[PDB]
Amino acid sequence: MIGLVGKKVGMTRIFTEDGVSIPVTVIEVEANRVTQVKDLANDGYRAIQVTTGAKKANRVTKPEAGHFAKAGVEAGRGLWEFRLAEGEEFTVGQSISVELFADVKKVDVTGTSKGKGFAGTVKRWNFRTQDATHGNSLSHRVPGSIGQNQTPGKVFKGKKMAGQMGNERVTVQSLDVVRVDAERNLLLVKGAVPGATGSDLIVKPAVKA
Amino acid sequence: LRIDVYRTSGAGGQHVNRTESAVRITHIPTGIVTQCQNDRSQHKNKDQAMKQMKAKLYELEMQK
Amino acid sequence: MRHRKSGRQLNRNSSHRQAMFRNMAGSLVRHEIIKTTLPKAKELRRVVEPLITLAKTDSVANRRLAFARTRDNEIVAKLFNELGPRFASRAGGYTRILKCGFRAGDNAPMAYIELVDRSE
Amino acid sequence: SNIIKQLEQEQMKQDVPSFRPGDTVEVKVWVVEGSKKRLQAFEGVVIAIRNRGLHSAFTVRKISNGEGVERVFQTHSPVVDSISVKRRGAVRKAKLYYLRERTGKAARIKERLN
Amino acid sequence: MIQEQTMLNVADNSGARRVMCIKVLGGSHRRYAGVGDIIKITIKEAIPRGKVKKGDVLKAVVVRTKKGVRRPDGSVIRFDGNACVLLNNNSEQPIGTRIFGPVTRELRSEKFMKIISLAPEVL
Amino acid sequence: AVQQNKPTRSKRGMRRSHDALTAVTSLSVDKTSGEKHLRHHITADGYYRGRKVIAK
RNA sequence: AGGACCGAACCGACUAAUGUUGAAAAAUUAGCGGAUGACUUGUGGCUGGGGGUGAAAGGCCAAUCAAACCGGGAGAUAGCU
RNA sequence: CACAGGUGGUCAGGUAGAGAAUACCAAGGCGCUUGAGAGAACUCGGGUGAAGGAACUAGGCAAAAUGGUGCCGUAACUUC
RNA sequence: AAUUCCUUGUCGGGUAAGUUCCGACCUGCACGAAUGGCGUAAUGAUGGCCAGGCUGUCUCCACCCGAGACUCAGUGAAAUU
RNA sequence: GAUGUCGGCUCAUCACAUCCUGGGGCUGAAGUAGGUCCCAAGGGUAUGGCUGUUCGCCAUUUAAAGUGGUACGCGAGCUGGGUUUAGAACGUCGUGAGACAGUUCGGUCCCUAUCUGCCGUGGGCGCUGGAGAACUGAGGGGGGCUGCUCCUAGUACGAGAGGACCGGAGUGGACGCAUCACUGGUGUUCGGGUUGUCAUGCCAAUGGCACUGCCCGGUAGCUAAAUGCGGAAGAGAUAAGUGCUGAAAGCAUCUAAGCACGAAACUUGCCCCGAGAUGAGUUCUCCCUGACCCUUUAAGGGUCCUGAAGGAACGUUGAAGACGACGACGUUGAUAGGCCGGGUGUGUAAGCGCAGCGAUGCGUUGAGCUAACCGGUACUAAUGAACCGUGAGGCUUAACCUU
Ligand SMILES: [Mg+2]
Ligand SMILES: [Mg+2]
Ligand SMILES: [Mg+2]
Ligand SMILES: [Mg+2]
Ligand SMILES: [Mg+2]
Ligand SMILES: [Mg+2]
Ligand SMILES: [Mg+2]
Ligand SMILES: [Mg+2]
Ligand SMILES: [Mg+2]
Ligand SMILES: [Mg+2]
Ligand SMILES: [Mg+2]
Ligand SMILES: [Mg+2]
Ligand SMILES: [Mg+2]
Ligand SMILES: [Mg+2]
Ligand SMILES: [Mg+2]
Ligand SMILES: [Mg+2]
Ligand SMILES: [Mg+2]
Ligand SMILES: [Mg+2]
Ligand SMILES: [Mg+2]
Ligand SMILES: [Mg+2]
Ligand SMILES: [Mg+2]
Ligand SMILES: [Mg+2]
Ligand SMILES: [Mg+2]
Ligand SMILES: [Mg+2]
Ligand SMILES: [Mg+2]
Ligand SMILES: [Mg+2]
Ligand SMILES: [Mg+2]
Ligand SMILES: [Mg+2]
Ligand SMILES: [Mg+2]
Ligand SMILES: [Mg+2]
Repeated sequence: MIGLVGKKVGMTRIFTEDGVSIPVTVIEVEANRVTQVKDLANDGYRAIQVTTGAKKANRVTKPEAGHFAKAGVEAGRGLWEFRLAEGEEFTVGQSISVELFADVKKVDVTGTSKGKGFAGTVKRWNFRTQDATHGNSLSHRVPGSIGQNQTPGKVFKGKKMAGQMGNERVTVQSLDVVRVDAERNLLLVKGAVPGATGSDLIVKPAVKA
Repeated sequence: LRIDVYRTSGAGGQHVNRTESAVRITHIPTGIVTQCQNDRSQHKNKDQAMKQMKAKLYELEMQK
Repeated sequence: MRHRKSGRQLNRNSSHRQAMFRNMAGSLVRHEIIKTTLPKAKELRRVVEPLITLAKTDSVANRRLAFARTRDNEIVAKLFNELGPRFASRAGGYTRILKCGFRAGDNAPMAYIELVDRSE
Repeated sequence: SNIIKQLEQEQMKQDVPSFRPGDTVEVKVWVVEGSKKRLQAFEGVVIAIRNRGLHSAFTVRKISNGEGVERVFQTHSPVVDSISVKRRGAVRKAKLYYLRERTGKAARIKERLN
Repeated sequence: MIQEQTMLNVADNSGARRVMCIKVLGGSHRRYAGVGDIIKITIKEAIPRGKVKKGDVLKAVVVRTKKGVRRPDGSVIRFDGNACVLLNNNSEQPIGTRIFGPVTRELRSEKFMKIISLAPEVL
Repeated sequence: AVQQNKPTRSKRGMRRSHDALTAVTSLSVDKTSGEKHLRHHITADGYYRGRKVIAK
């Protein structure tokens, strides 16, 4: 089933009558406007091109403006694609609300993660640090060894090294959606999603179930 | 018999550190264990610690 | 990691930095315009302008408060009695950043920090 | 953030008494017992006040049977039924974590009657 | 949050005073134990006349934690130190009868029902 | 932490391809007088946006 | 009274950590030992290499010591490289 | 080497303090001849860390803690 | 035992568990009486072991402040090849 | 004209001759529990005590505590306990210097990475008029573990003691991803306390230094011990194995003919990177629609003219960031700093009057102050502008507007 794109308002908790705190994520799931419906006949496969937010009429670039004009709707802050299930038909000049996500009980949220910068071997890959004391000479937070010796000769591809962590679109999956708000364009889901306040989020339904 | 080899405890540079010369023999149903790390060769020790193992087995059988 | 960690450190230790700010602000108050490094100038904005705002409110407690960050007995007076009527009908915006060039000895981006009401 | 604030405001408790730190307060808590919900009284000293809007919390300190009990209650929860203050505390302090080691006569603080 | 080598005060009247945890029981590589969890302990301080003797190994259940135990509503219940009740190795039930101090809502199940009945205060 | 062979002049040249500076695209012009200056930095005289602000 | 004690100057040098194309051909930093004595230090003086001196480590004898440095034998010799 | 080292003697200002310790200051000198940024890992010198409390490790190495003056008090052993 | 190879000797204490330690046994490979034997208060930057305390040593690392490392301008190495 | 040795650490990785998980055969497999044998390497595979040890032994665990390879991996990654120097001592042997796979105490571990590799990350250029986008997915990687308890049932067995099945639920532990709402941690740009001190003419009130002077707190943010999630559910072709029907060989046969199942292996399904996948894919959208010459008449050289899309570069910046890069704004603007209204932390600021000898307290007053919070508001600056970028797009065939 098709997803819907939102934006992080932040975190909050639901106090229930029974007495269970539910750490709900508040996502500004706005009027997701259709720009293009991809198909099998000419394009190749089934997908939907969606847009969310608002961009200035003066700031928006000419080809992008043209594209928007062709579609027949106002410009947002980016474009996102969602793979269609066999049995869903949508128009070009259309806007999708949070009404579609009223039926589902679980969702899978993709988001641009908090950019950890140049993470060290310990912070990136959850390494044990070497001894802080006990003779250790300038090695406390370092990888230690990387390879073996003369036999492998090289160091293996995809090895756990210090480098860029975060700043990457990643999914947290099977998250329990608690409340659906169509009046003020909100989505309320149990748990925590990637990104900061104002991070443009990608909310897919339960592909796991 | 259960025959197991390991490193000799102590001094000898690169040589003793890199030998499995020391041997321990354990009798499986009994639980009596005889070790030796005397001679340089594994093979002398194996037969000396077996000779010792045999001796100890006799004692066990003599004592029972 | 400096996620939303505002306040440019400017190499110096914290107390030293504070002292510099105190001095810098005083200088600004005195001379109406001071030639300085751009980041330094920027940093100065978020201590001197607040002090100016404080001065705008004329009272003994305010004066006492000023006698800390700004420190000087004459500078404070200038802020209160002369710079008070200077800025009366303007919310914030007491400072003006105008870049000039580079500090030739080390090639440092130089900017003139000044009080907005400079001309008169 | 504004939307979040709005959400909080209607969910927040409208019947919270203005309670000081150091106060001798009795907290009626809705404890579960088998299936039926039961009220339990926990009378102690206010040693911390956290104020976050909806996520506001308060720490209660009393010594039970010998061992001291620190219990943080979420202020905007339906579980906490009654905030019943008896006698106020006369301190010039908010978060009184020195009571964690203070026992006996040293545990008793001056009474605020202002 | 009890672990290995951790000293604890005795909650019951079995005949012990200070008890040191030697194993966090119930799973591989297990390190942290909250309330209502079984940990293998040794007795290091004993009351002269008691059922349990110094240097005895036995399993025991966690009753109070200084770290603090959580409710579903997010409320935490801290305690002044860390305390435990001493259990039998085979039957998996308490040795002592008189228990001093408060217990927890997380403690109460089939095995520790008796313990909760015994205890004067439950939190 | 030392070279094992001598690297070429070629290699060095290749390395230096990025190390070469970026030239300033164009000068900025004062509208009133016609003074050529750096971008967002003031003129030699003290003019800025067709207005003299600094005497020095 | 103290080859007393704690402890600065002073004298050392136990431990770490740094530094190891060093700030430095042995140092810094934090600690550590002695600190009225078999103390420590300045100024001058003597002892000379199979010799000196040595609370003795073959230690020290000008960043060199199981026999200093320099010049000479001397282009030693080198079945070795 | 304009080298964090090595070099003997004379002078001893204020308050605190047993003190030439240490602490701010007076006299008097200096800011240590590259800076300017930014604010990754990592290294260095540190600060603080929930719960534990040596489980670390070869070894409590390091670190932490202890620490002052008066008063009370003080064991085995002892060459008293 | 600073000596015991066999040996982590055997027994006891200490520990949940102790090749270390302390006590003892004695079968001293190969102690031993001024190349002293055996005791011994005090002393030790002495060796080993244990207990309390104390703690980021560690579980398990987290953050923060500084000097670098990173960018710019300035000057400008080296080992090595 | 140098191959650092054991061990520990930190990272591992491959190998199956699999320790467990998992599938299966046999059993002297009633059942649990097993034993063994065949498959099978996706993942997991202990903390301590003693010892320098690996080993081992023990304590406890655990679903299990695999055996190995990898210079018995890994010292230009750490340690240096063992060992392999120089001191010393013991036993011992030696007349002696000294020596011992005898013991014992003490004893410098250097290297700023050129290339390959790797981790990330850019720039140039390419993909053929030029852009701005949206994406497929060639491929690659990550992740792939499980226990315990309850329900079915004290029932399928079983003299009995006892206690058995597939399947589902709960629910943990270790690991990974995400995050801050909670609990905290931190917080030297916030408040308050206090010791010493010096300075502000002096009282007050402040400030400076003292590791932030030492503390008690604590905002944003990062962050775990926190709390959400995740191991997928499953789905294909399978391994040993299990078969089905069925010949050579009138029996008979998992097979030569067809057809089913069978693990965590493998192809997909989940997440991510990813058309430099040069085989460079597709789709949407925009933009530039000019005249003349020259020698060799041509993918030739140009000349003027034009500058579009767009881009930088700058400036402001960002929960992006080592540096590019990436993302948001450039007056139509909340882009940044400060401001105004609100919110958080701290605990009645100072002045004033009162009481007390005075310290001090009282009232004044939950009082003033408050980073990075939130919302508003152009107060200042980010202005006019220029620069690169260009000019309706090549050759050969063919399906058609007009077959
Ligand atoms: Mg470790
Ligand atoms: Mg070292
Ligand atoms: Mg070193
Ligand atoms: Mg270090
Ligand atoms: Mg190596
Ligand atoms: Mg090779
Ligand atoms: Mg600097
Ligand atoms: Mg003396
Ligand atoms: Mg020193
Ligand atoms: Mg002494
Ligand atoms: Mg000679
Ligand atoms: Mg010659
Ligand atoms: Mg100099
Ligand atoms: Mg001094
Ligand atoms: Mg603590
Ligand atoms: Mg260990
Ligand atoms: Mg240990
Ligand atoms: Mg120490
Ligand atoms: Mg024993
Ligand atoms: Mg003995
Ligand atoms: Mg002798
Ligand atoms: Mg004699
Ligand atoms: Mg004799
Ligand atoms: Mg021990
Ligand atoms: Mg701690
Ligand atoms: Mg196989
Ligand atoms: Mg090796
Ligand atoms: Mg090694
Ligand atoms: Mg050694
Ligand atoms: Mg090294």
